Amino acid sequence: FRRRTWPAVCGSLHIWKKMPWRIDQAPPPMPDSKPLTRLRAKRYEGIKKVVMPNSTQLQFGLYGIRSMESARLKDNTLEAIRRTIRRKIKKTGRLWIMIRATVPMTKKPLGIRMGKGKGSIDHYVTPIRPGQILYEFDRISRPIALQALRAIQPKLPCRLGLVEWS
Amino acid sequence: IEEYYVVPPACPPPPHNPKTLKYVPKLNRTQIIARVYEAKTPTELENSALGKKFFSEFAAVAKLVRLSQLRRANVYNSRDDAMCVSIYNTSVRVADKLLHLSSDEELCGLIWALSQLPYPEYENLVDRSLQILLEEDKPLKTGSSLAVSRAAAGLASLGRWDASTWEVLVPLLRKNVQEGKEVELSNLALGLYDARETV
Amino acid sequence: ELTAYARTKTKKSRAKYLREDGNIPTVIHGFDKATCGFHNLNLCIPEKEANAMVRKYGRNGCAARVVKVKVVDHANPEKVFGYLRTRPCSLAITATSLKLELMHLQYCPQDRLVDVRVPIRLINDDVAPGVKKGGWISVKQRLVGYQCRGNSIPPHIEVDAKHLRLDDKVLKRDLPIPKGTRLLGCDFDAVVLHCTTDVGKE
Amino acid sequence: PLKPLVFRPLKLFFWATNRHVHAKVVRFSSPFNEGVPVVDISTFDAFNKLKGSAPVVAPRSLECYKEVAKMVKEETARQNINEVTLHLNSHASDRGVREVVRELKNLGLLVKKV
Amino acid sequence: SSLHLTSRYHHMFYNVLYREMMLKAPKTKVEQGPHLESITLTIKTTDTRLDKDIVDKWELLLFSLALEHITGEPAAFLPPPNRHVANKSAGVTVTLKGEKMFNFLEKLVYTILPNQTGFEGVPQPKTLVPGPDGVVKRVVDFGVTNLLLYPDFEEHFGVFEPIRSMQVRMMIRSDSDESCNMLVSGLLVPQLE
RNA sequence: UAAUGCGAUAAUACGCAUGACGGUUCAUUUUUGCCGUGUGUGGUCACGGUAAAACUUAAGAAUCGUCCA
Repeated sequence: FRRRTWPAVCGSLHIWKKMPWRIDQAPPPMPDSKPLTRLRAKRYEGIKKVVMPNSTQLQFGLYGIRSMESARLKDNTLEAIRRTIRRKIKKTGRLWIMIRATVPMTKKPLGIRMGKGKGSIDHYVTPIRPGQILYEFDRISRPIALQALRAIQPKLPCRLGLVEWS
Repeated sequence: IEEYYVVPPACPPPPHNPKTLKYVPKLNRTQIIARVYEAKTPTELENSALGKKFFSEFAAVAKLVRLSQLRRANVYNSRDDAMCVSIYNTSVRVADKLLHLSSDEELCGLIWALSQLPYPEYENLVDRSLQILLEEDKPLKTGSSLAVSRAAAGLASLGRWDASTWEVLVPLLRKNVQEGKEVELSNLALGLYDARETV
Repeated sequence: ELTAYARTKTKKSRAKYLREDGNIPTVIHGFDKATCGFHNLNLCIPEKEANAMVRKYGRNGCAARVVKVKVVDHANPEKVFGYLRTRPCSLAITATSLKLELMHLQYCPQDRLVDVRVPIRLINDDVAPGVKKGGWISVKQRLVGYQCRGNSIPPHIEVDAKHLRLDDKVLKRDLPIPKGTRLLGCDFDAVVLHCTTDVGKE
Repeated sequence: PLKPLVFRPLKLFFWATNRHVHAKVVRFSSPFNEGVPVVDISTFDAFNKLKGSAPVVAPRSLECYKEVAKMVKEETARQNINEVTLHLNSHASDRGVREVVRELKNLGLLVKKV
Repeated sequence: SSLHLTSRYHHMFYNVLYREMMLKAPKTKVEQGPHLESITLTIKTTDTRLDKDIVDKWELLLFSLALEHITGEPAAFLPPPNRHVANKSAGVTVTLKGEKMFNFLEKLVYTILPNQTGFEGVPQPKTLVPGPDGVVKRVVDFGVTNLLLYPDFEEHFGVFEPIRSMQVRMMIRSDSDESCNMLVSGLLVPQLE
């Protein structure tokens, strides 16, 4: 079912059709190094629950870690995870980071009533979609990959799994 | 404020990398000639030999000879007539560039083909062919009576009536008639020349 | 050898019932409709056999293998419709659970030309001057495209790195080209292997 | 600022190629049905005609452009056609086409753009 | 008619030079070879006694007249740097093609360049960014620092006294920089290398 | 649509020329996922859509390269 009238089926002005981001199935692109924005966003932009395509695989490494659930992770959480992974694996390990916190979030101080406009930026987050691959590793063995997985699982609110290239 | 450009380097194919895994056998001159003659439509004749490797002097002569046979034996529509015109225009121009490489038989066939075809003659293709064969030694050493018969018939149709050339051909044509080789063409040429002498 | 069962013409929404029973939908492409009756053939393969093949070869490795498919009646296992020679093409797998959803296969006689992405393998990587010094061999392209005949499909490409030092790069020009196959594309001079010490500056 | 389309029963069309200029007159009963071509004259016909009598350089010449216009005028006059509407497109701005149109107007045929 | 209406270089390029380049550098197609497209002559304020980036057009009339004498075709004022400035320009320019281009090259090489003190060779070509048509073109740039060597500025010496220098650019279409050098050598223009 | 197309004097009388190989750009609804509406203890439900987004194997067409296996 599609909610449109007969005149719309024939003379719609929506010539250039784009699928909304909330339900688009295209995989997200690789993170870049652009500076963080100072423009407030809406809360929906930090959440996305649609699953990943049924063709996702590893792109660069031999091992990786994926998320079995959707979640919204802050910048602080990623930094702690990054240090834990670096310390656990080795100095001589190849690491790819496929996620980055880029969506600003606002907050108001204590003692302020409702209204009088939106608040100011406080921190940044990133949405995570089910089945998405978060980290990839190379120049390591499978047992080392499992140790990295167990190290970070207590530090995240979502269930994690191991992915291997074959 | 003027940017500059760097041309990307060329990509040479690596050695020992086959260009194709399909079976494309090599073709010699004899096979190409057989393929050209075994044509039934102008389209097949046009595609019988294309490219600078196969569309050589011998192929151009074969196309003109076969085109004359098809033109006489069949009636064609507008589209096929355009195909025939294209065949003639390309074959003659190739001949005008590689004429010096032609053999005695090819030149004899070329004169016969040009006489039969109704399109305008190219610059001096007939005259150039005559000059190369005017030494009087090639016609005498022409073992195959077919080449001599074609040359004699072609000139008679074109009405050259060269005194020296005909005098040489007369004894050769009579010998061919006695030997029973190329009787139809030899008789036709002799009859036409005899009619010219009477007139 | 894989066992497949015939199916009825049904909608997309009826596929989840086959998986619940324990079978994975499969499609075999590359037939002539004039002489066979269909351009494509729809079947279902037991999940137990499908998982064994993937584990034995791999999600991408199995695409360079030839398999035999036997079509039988689901109600009567002793009724054999026929036999087919095919090669896997692609696999549809859930991202959250890593379970098979759909298998694409190609009808591959012994006298047909097919495009195969062959994996690259290394030999004698431990014995290498670069590894001894402290470097490592980095693979930039796990799979490389080839045009192969049905009777000769390379299971993998064996690249020897026993005599590679630091900063040594192996390009497509240097890859072996077995008999009956040729390299595809024109983007030669592309890095496939690189012996280096960089770890991404992480 | 595209103008609305106006239906006309008789229209004049030109097709300019590398070698020749073609002119056609087509009659229509409705936009949804194919037309019927009533005149079909190109510089190829003019070249074959003039070359026999008066030598011309090539089909795309001023002599042939005037000859094509004259032949078009005769056919329309015989069929009792005196007014046509020209279909404007990229080929309509070709120099050869413009010469033909000018000759037609002088001969007596009324050609309208709108 | 006792007038100069022919072109010596034009005959040389097509009837003499072209075949030689084909033998030296075989190519599949006939048209695939070095070709000289155009020559552009420019005079800017930095090449004149006037010391200002933007000057009025009436001050550049003399230089425009000078180019007309040298080339035989009228020159045009350069476009204004911005819409705000309308009546002020920044130099003059003229472009030549065909027979006129060849005649200018012949006179320059045979008479003027040999009499220029510090001349050794023209610089190497530079490759420009391909346009929408995707054709690669190379440009060779050099300047003439003594414009009073032409025999035409002697009729009115006082009028043409301020004429000092000019810049020249040549556009060439070829498959490689080596082909550009071969064409330049055929034109009898030594290249500095 | 060979009364075609392209061209480096580019104009069109002249030059290349419709085949063959190679590389690019465009069917059991290919069948899976996914989305929408209805109903729902939050899914052992129904129908439709994707010419909006991911995903298969071809065959053909348009340029381009090429003495041709």
